Amino acid sequence: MDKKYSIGLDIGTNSVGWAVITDEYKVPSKKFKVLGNTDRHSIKKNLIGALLFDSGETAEATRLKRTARRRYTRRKNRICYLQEIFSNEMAKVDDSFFHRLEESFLVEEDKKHERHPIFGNIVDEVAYHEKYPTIYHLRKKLVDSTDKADLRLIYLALAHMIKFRGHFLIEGDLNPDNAAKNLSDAILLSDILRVNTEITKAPLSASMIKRYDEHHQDLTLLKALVRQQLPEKYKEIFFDQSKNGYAGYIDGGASQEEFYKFIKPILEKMDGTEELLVKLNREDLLRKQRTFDNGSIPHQIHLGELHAILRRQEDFYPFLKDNREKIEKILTFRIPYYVGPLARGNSRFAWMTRKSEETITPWNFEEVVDKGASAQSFIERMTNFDKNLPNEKVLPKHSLLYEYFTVYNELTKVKYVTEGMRKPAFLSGEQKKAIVDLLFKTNRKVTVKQLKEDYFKKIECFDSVEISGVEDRFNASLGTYHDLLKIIKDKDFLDNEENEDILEDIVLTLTLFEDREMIEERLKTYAHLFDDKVMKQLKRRRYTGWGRLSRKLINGIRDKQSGKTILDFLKSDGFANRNFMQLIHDDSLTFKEDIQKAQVSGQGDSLHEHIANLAGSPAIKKGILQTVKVVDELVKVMGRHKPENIVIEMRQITKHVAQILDSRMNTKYDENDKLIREVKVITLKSKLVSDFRKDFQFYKVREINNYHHAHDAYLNAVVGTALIKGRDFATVRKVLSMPQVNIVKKTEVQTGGFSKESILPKRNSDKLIARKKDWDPKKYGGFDSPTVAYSVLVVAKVEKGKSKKLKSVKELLGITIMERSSFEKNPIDFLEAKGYKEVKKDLIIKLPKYSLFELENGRKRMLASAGELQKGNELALPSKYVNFLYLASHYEKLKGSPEDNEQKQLFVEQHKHYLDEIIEQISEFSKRVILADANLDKVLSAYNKHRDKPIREQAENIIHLFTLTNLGAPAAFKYFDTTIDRKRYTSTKEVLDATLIHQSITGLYETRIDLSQLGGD
DNA sequence: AGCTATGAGTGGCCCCTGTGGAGAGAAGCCTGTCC
DNA sequence: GGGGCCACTCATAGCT
RNA sequence: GGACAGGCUUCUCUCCACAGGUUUUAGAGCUAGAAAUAGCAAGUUAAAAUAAGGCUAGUCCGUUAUCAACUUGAAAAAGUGGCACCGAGUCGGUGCUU
Repeated sequence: MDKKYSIGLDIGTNSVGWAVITDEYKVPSKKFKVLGNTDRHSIKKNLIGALLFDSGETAEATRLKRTARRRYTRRKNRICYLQEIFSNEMAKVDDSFFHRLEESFLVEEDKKHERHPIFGNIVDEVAYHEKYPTIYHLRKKLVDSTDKADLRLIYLALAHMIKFRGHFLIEGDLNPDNAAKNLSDAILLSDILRVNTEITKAPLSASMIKRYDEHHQDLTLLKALVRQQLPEKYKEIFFDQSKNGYAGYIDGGASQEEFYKFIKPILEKMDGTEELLVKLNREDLLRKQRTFDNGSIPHQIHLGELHAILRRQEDFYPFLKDNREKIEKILTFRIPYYVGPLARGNSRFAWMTRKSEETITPWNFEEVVDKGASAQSFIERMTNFDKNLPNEKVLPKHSLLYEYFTVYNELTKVKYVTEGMRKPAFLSGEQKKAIVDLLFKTNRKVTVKQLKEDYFKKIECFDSVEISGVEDRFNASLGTYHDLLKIIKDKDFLDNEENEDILEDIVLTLTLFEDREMIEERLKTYAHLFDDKVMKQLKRRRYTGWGRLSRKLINGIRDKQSGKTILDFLKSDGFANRNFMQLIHDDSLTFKEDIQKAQVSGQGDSLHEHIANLAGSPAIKKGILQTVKVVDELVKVMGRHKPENIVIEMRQITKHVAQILDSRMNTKYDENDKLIREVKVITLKSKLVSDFRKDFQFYKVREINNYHHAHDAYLNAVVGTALIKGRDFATVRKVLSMPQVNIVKKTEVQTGGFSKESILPKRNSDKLIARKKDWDPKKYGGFDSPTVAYSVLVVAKVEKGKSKKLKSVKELLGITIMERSSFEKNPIDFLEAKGYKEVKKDLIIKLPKYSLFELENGRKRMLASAGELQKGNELALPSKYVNFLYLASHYEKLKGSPEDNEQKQLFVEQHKHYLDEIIEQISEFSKRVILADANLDKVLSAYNKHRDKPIREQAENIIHLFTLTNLGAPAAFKYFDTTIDRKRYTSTKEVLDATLIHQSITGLYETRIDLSQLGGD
């Protein structure tokens, strides 16, 4: 006999509750086989549980970092282009200059050439640094001086300008000397560059030099004043790097804001600090040259300085004169946003169409990359396909055909009432055409009043007309038709159906592109039909937005019997006058049959595909996938007999989950090709279950344990079955008080960044990771704290001691994400590289994160990483304590009748002895499985100290207390005024003799491996 | 004894950031018309 | 939020 | 229940750029003192890297999603675990089939 049963589900962002109920609301318990090498061959478990997993993440960070990588690569490419241009002449002046620049990061020992990068001799380096303290002095010198300068300094200036060329937020050419545009540019440049009194061709360099000079003067003044009045604080301000003083502001990591915050109170304590304080209020005291404000500098200033240098120094160096435009274009060029990556087919993010297989360089970008086709592909891929015809692209919203479709569809259901007419009548096709020609082609917006006054009253000679279905105006508007009539000024050209394709292409071109040059290029094909004025006016009009119906759907598909399209039927359909919905749903026409052919159901469709097609944050998609797998495994458990009812609650996403479950469950088709719905998919709202809990006193407290998800799923199923359909309440209370609930933490292999992104200074440690292959961390520093992908149990021998003696060992080794590929390629070589010898390959066990181990007395631990464990046991608290805690916590916030509130208050007051019982149970559970003796003693002392506090405060602080025994990583908590630090389990040796547990997604199937029998001494 | 080492434990600190431009879409609030 | 890392102090196992 | 149009908000995905931050090196520290150290001078900039690197050699790609165990599979993927009753502190006991 097949036992009828129903499955309840609770879907969240982090958990998926599942419960199996029979027709009598009982939860059956079955005896399951256990595999492995342990003696426990059979375990009895209840059919209720919850699944827990880490939340899914969005793709934002990956996109940001990928874009950053591309920017860095292209900047390096610009530098390489400049060096390639200069190489031939730099060979004659100083051959090894570029090698010195390239290897400057290395220490003195590892450098191949002389250590000084610029000149290679100390006297010239010192002279250069004295004459040009900052690069801006060199830039101004090269801008103004007419003397022949050393080519190396010219390269330094040009590279400095190219590498930091500035933003591109302003198009066109900008006048640095600043109609109303001149003033708008002048106030704009006022903040960018401040005060250029003496005439200088390069203003930015002059401003930076002014800032440096003011910095020097103010620093000298501050030193003098501090030394005169406050001798004791001189060392603190100018020597101590760990403070926020000037020493920390320059040689330390202190920011400008912190430096000002520290220095302001001291300045007020000294005399003669009026100017310094005024500057400090302006954020201009002792300011650096390289600050975060420079983000507002337009690239035109740098371009002007570059051009000035190239003009000044061209007479001495012939190669600069020939390559001036190349150097300028290196700075000015960027890849247009619609072009995308310049990938050669081998990138999934690419859409560029390349004309010739040459290498794309800034000097020949125009000749190689098809810009117009690239823009078309950029704007076409994102647009949604037509639902009725999945293989056809949708039309633009402002397309003429779309507007005609809307007008004819709206006029289809218009009813008019005249004198002598017993019933409202539909407008005929001739009437619709006449109305369109008279008003819709003459008025941008046509109102019901205008229609009645103009067409019925004047043409049809009807004095009184009543119209239904349209409210004071028609929504459809022929705005595009009016715009084209205004521009082209040819009514016959617009009214000719032979010109439909040309107008459609013109509208599509206007919608697709936003650069005027591309629009001009594509419209050039139709320049023979229009004059120059019409052509230029067309290039100015722009439309935005896309429609929902394709051209093939409206005017492309033709009925086999009649030959009319949907648009044609809307124009005239006889007495039927069927709208778009009726036309597509009419069985008498081939339209319905063609549409039914058009939809294709997924034949062997992958579930992940349809889930990815859904809309929403990826976390809910992960939850949906987990829910579906849970349902599949539950069906597998019950003998593959599909359940009668499925109740879910979480609303389009919920309906999508419902459709997925319906499609997977109900598949058999009857003799009439109709779906045989053996399984009913049910959607409920959590308000019903919440009211059910509040009415029948099934209170839940989320801070106690994780059983609440399973209880919510069980209540969902019970409520759904009861609604759609003493003993029942007793059964419910028995079920909700069960101690055994299957909680499973989904094991996941960690992925992501290799380690933390902060680069740390050099230090004698073996835990620093090199930034490059040849960069020893003891000399150059590097990254730290790699994230372990997964741990592997290793049984081998290690040479220990100074004598290098072989000792048999058994320990957990953590594989970092960086080494995952190398380890999976050949585990033996990787293990040998770490010093392990005589490795037994068959004993390598893959242990992902949150692997569950069992210990004595039922104590359980989950493997958080190679060196830290997490609590793995759930506290089973009797329901009466949960109810008392809920009632006491909301003691002053109960929402109900006064009699019920008084009854709850009395019940709280009478059972005050429950507090000591709760404390005792917490202590017993902690002593059994937590082993937090010091923290437990602190908790007990704090409870004893505050034993006279009001009941509500006691309950509120006790609710916080269950953080100690909660599943997962330990967390700190506050109990009254005393703070308890977290107890971390920083040793993994105890699990080397534990019983490893492998659990299926529901936890019903187990495979227990006892590691104590592996790798004995 | 006399000395060494080491691992084990405990307490505390640490974690890359700021912005601009272009486009495409759904989903949730309301109205109107329909199936 | 939670794992990694370091300074510090201690017991215990190891070697002489 | 779904579709179309109109008014508002939020979120999801892709591309182009910018400014910082961090790391090492270069910017001859001086004096007295064996040294510890004490005094004085100076401080604002620059080069390179910015996930190790990969082959498909591109001015491309590298942090999203997916993953209990055993057998078959490159992978996707497929296959593998008796029933009922009485009880309940992480599940136990009993009876039948086999």
